[PDB]
Amino acid sequence: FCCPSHWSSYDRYCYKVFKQEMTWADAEKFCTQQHTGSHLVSFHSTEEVDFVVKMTHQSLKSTFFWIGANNIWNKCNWQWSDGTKPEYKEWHEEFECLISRTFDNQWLSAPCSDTYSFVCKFEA
Amino acid sequence: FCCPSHWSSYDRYCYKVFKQEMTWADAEKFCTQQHTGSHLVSFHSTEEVDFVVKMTHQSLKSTFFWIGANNIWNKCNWQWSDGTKPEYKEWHEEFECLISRTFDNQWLSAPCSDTYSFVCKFEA
Amino acid sequence: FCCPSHWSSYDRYCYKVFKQEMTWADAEKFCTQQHTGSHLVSFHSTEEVDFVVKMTHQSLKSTFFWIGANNIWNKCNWQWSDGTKPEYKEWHEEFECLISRTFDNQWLSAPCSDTYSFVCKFEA
Amino acid sequence: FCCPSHWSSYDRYCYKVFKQEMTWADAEKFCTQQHTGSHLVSFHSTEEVDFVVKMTHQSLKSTFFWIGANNIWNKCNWQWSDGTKPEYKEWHEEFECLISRTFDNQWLSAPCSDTYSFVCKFEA
Amino acid sequence: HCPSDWYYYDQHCYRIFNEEMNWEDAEWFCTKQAKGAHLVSIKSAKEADFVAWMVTQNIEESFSHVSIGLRVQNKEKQCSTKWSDGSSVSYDNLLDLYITKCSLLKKETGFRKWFVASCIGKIPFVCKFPPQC
Amino acid sequence: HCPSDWYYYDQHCYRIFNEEMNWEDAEWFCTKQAKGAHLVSIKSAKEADFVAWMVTQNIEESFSHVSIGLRVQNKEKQCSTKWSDGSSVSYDNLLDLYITKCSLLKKETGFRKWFVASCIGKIPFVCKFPPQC
Amino acid sequence: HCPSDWYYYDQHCYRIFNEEMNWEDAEWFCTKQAKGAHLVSIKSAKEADFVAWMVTQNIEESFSHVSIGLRVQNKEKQCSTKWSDGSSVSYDNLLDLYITKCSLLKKETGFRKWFVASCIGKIPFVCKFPPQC
Amino acid sequence: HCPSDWYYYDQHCYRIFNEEMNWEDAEWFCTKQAKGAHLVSIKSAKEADFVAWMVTQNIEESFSHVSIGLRVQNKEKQCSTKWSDGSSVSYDNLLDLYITKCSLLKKETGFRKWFVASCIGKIPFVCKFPPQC
Repeated sequence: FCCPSHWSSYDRYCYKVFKQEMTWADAEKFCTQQHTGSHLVSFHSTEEVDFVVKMTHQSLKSTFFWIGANNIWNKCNWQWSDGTKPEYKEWHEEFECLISRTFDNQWLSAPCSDTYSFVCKFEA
Repeated sequence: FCCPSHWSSYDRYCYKVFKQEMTWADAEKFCTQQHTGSHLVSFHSTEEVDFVVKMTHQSLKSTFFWIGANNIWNKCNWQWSDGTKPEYKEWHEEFECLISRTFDNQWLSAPCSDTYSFVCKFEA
Repeated sequence: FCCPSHWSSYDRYCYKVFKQEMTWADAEKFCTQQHTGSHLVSFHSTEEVDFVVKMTHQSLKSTFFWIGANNIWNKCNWQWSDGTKPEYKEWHEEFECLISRTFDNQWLSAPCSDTYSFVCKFEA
Repeated sequence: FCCPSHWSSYDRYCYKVFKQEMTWADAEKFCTQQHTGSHLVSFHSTEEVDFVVKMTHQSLKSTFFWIGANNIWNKCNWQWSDGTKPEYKEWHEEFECLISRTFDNQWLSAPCSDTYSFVCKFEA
Repeated sequence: HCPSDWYYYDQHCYRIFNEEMNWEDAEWFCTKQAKGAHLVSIKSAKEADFVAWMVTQNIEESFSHVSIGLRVQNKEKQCSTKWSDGSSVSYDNLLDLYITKCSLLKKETGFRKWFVASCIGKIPFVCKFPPQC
Repeated sequence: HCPSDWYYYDQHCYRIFNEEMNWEDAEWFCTKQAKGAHLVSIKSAKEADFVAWMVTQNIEESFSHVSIGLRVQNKEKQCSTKWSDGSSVSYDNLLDLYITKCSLLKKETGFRKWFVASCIGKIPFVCKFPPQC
Repeated sequence: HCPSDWYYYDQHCYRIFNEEMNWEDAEWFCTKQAKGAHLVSIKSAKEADFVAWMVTQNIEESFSHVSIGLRVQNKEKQCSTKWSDGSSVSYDNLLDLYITKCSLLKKETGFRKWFVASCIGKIPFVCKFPPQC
Repeated sequence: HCPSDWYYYDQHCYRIFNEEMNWEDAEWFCTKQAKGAHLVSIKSAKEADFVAWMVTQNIEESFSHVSIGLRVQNKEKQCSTKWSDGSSVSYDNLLDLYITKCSLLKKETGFRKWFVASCIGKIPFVCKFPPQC
């Protein structure tokens, strides 16, 4: 199967980088509207990250782009070193989402309310 | 067990005749308010009818009094001689209730909306 | 069993042709109000069609009359030659109902919103 | 485990006397807000009563203080000497709660709407 | 189609006989007239209207009541099985004169609504049966 | 019908005795008066009104409280089985003087509502029993 | 990528042939063009818009109707299995001329909505298949 | 009662140490101070207020962050097990510098709300333990 025009192909998936700078939530919804099965990129190998990084470095002027993982620390299982569970909570509202670099295969995070470019992906 | 004052006793029941002329429905409710277990008289033997008739003839000036049976023809199972059941109905709204005579042991009926005297009864 | 006056009989059913020109839906409701068990004609043999056609040709001035079948193409099981099922739909609202000829035993169809004469039928 | 400052300890529980004069219901709620597991004192031995009485006599100027038991006669199973149960009721609204003395180990009661000092208790 | 003096409506034949008879005799009489015949039964307002119309046009001016096929199946004197106090009606001294297990139509209401009546009264009545084809 | 000095209301006989006695003795006394007799029991506002009326008409002006048949069946000193903290009431130092397992009527309220009281108090009381027929 | 004269949209190749053929022959023709090829199927408004646009740009001015892959699977003459009276449609004299088990698009509506049609008509048609990568 | 320099609140002893250490070392340090000791845990707004108050009164002006006992138990680099497309997060290249599995309090907010942080940072910390009686 082939990829739609203006989309790049790797393995058996289709990728496309978008410059518009949006929030995590928005980028994801946006990807959703671009094609069936489309979402923010997800990675399952070094080779794949390499591909979108090269593809992304030659198109984006920015340095960071949104990745399909959100609220990375809100889902965690927090526990007090004294063994007990945090029944009472006083956290500071914080939502970190993953972002990729345009010059490396390593990832970082950023407040999900921040604004960055991104890349969408879908199968078939 | 004894009967309250101003009530007559027969067998193991208590009876009391009331002159006020009321409708069937009203007489029954009224009896209900006079004492626990009280209702319009009911009969289960000739001897009992005799007793309330004598008791009633010496107090009432009327000739007829309400008895505890109502809607005697509405409950019936009506059927067409042709075997079928009256699905479609065009009856004339009619509600007959039983009444006793003050000079005989035989009973009759009368529209439940009519107005007659009556007698109440209760056990214990 | 006999048929009501002004109705024709065939086999063990009763038929009656109506000139008023109504829509399919209306003709059917109308038939419903004419007698118990009454509906737009239905056919289960050539002989029966013959009978209502002769009966209808000698009374109607029109040429076509409504028959008891509606939405003949809406009920169908449509499929793409590529095997898949029409999840996404973009049909043009269309409702065809069957009609009979007054000079032949063959049937045709017509938009159910159209207006034609008809014939009613019932058993017993 | 130790008791919070300004609280006295006995056995493995923590006690604290409060001078504010409140109603039974209020004293209990109040105790509830003072610490987790806190409530109006409860007694399960003579030695314990002794302790809160001594502790209470040296702090309170009053003579009576609320105890953790309320509506002592409303919960009872009342029966007529004739065997039957009080279906029909005509009681005089009355709510007695227990109170302790500051000079003895014996208890008394008082209308729960009355106003007395009290002592709170909790485990750990 | 139907015998002389009989009216054909919908799919049945009706006829009022101006002979005074009690319910039972009327019903027996009707069954002798034809196969499946019985005292008339009214199964719809349309049939009710027709039967009323027919009675009006053929009843004797002297007569005013006409019998129909509705009858109480219960065997007891009246159909109330319980008194207001909940006890059963095992003793019953209702007078025969007040046992109204039959029905009829009357001129006073244009022969429309149905009225309960004694089955020993002798009045005109209408028969009904389904003709064969 | 009932003995002298006794009042007949509905289907029972009542009587107030102006002899000061504690609940138990009063109840025992009542049972000696007649078959099925006991300290009065009030089972309806109508009976409540009658008993109040009777007491008013026959009680000694010096006396003001009258015993009735309601009593606590519980064996414990008071009936609260749990403290506000959820623990059970297994230790109880309530003073006898404050154990009010009996009931009475008082003149201050026209002898109407019921009041809890010590069972060791000695006061007048009313008996009640059902006469035979 | 796709053969000459074929258009590439999303992930498939489309092409309208201005050769008049009936549904069956058109469908057979399409399958010969390439692997997985069939008469076009419209599975979204976006694809519907594209196919309409394409037809408009390449159809012969003389032709006005174009076939698509939707067809009735039912074997009976028409798909109503019951008459309004509840009986089954076991007898059917519908004329072949009125059996419309196929579908098409027409210029009158900008080639958008779908219309039912006879499968024996000979008209232009559009093919579709997924190219390999 | 508690050791010198330690504060007694409710039923525990607290103390902030102005020695820069990473979470693990701080926690180990705390356990050496006394039985049941650990990095402080805040289990109510009242305790939160007290601990904040204490930190404010004893922290070095140079230091601004203080460690608390909350830590992520998960073994993976971050805790999102699925990507927005539903697939699992089986490959993860998050930088250590961005793995924030520990927590702390900061002067900027009066030492109140909790913030996630790297566990390799060296900062002051508060210990807590329950004294014996």
